[PDB]
Amino acid sequence: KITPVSVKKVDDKVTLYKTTATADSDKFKISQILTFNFIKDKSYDKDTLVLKAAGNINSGYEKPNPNDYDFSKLYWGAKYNVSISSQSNDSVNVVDYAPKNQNEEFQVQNTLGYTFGGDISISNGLTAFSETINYKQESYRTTLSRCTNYKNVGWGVEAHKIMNNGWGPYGRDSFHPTYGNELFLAGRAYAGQNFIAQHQMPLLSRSNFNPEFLSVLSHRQDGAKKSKITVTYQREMDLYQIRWNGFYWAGANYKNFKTRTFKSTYEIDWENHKVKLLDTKETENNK
Amino acid sequence: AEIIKRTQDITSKRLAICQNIQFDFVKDKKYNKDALVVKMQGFISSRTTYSDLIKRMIWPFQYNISLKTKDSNVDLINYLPKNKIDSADVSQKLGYNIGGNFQSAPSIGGSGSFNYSKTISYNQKNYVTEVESQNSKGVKWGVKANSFVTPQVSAYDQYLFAQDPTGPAARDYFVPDNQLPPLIQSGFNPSFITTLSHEKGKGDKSEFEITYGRNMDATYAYVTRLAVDRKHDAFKNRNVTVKYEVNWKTHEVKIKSIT
Repeated sequence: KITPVSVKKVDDKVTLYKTTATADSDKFKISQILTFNFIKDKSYDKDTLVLKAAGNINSGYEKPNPNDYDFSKLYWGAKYNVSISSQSNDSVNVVDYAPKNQNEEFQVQNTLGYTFGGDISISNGLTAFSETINYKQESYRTTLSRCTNYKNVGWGVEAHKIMNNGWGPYGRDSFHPTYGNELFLAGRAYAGQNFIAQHQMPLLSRSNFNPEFLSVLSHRQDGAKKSKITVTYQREMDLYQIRWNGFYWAGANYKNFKTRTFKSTYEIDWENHKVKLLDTKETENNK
Repeated sequence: AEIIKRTQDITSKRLAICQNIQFDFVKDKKYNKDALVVKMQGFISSRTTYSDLIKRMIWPFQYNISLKTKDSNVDLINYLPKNKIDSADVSQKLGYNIGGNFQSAPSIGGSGSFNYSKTISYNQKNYVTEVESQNSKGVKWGVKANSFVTPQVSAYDQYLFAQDPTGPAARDYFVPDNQLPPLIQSGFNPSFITTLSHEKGKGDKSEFEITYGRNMDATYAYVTRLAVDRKHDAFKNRNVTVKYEVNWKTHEVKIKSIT
């Protein structure tokens, strides 16, 4: 689903065209809610698109059977990747975005502002147009992809310091020589009842991530009127296992044992400030 | 005839390189073999640094991409680009028709219609592409510095990029950003294809390697008048190799290692 364009004349010189497009994968429990803000600026001969990427990405977590006796496992949402990408020989660049710096605050919050004549400023916290991002990521860290460039921006939102009661912090690769990975281990019952209480797991590991990310695409008004972009939401599911060995409970964490990847493709009509869904692509890996 | 699509995304943090690969299985009853069309994308950072030892600019002379196998299970049957090409815009297309018929075109526009197709597109301004080796077991491309536009200069000019120093800092001994092309200032977005064929029933699994990286040169400027030297192949083969296992029977592609 795609809203019609709504139009806000900010003054004689700036018009905003907004459309919100929604693309869902019911199979993966991912829902992309994209808000496209075209900024028409009569003093600047580039189109500006502020694209806000929101919605939700299910963690992939399911509660274990409480009757698992000697051995039990859970999958959890250990990393979320978002990318917004342009094409190599179109004349559209990714010129700015938010967030930009590595960030482990409980809430990521940024404000983007567009200044008349075409300048973008990004600041911390909640100009002719403004937009904000705000997302909770407790126990996770957001890192800008090292492969961000003029055709592509990406972020990884990844398990960083997970506290287990007053124990930890644990991560995806924690290893104790005896207990293995203790991330979600209650006590060193049935295996199925020896994971820590769900409410003590980070919300991103057991429920949904609600991403909010901004990017700024600049389009030259010479050459083509239309271009394509893609937006990818992805989860890495880690397999977290607990096992009685004879003497004690030990845990093991296998990174990215399942991957789920939803890519949508949109045609951008820069002359008319409209977008059209061209494609959705669900891929999965299962180690 | 159907297409089973997979992807693999892997990042080397050390090298600042991303392999975003697409793996498309062509499953065709009118066709003797399995085919896997592999599209290689992602990003290889330029890793252009300006330091003191005398300022040094280290910079990517060549980008490397290759796919190789050691198995007798599997052969490469096509690759794109197929031939040397020097235009800034490289846009090409592979096509497949029912019956085991692959053709390619050196363009996207005007390239005809197929049951299935896959395109490549990349920009390589001031660079040129060479297909340094194709055999039935591997292919290697190099995207090599060629010639630069100045306020026009070969990639082998020793004084390339050096500047009467605009300041005391190392970066001030080398031309500004708006004078460097994306492949120096930012990096390379690769877009390459190779098809893997496997005689149906001749083994369930096969293995192959994809490598991305770069060869760095080094330019050295200082005022003694500006003097400028140049080390070609300063740091060669700054590369990441990713080994994949393909399962023909279940149409799956797994990562085995990243070096």
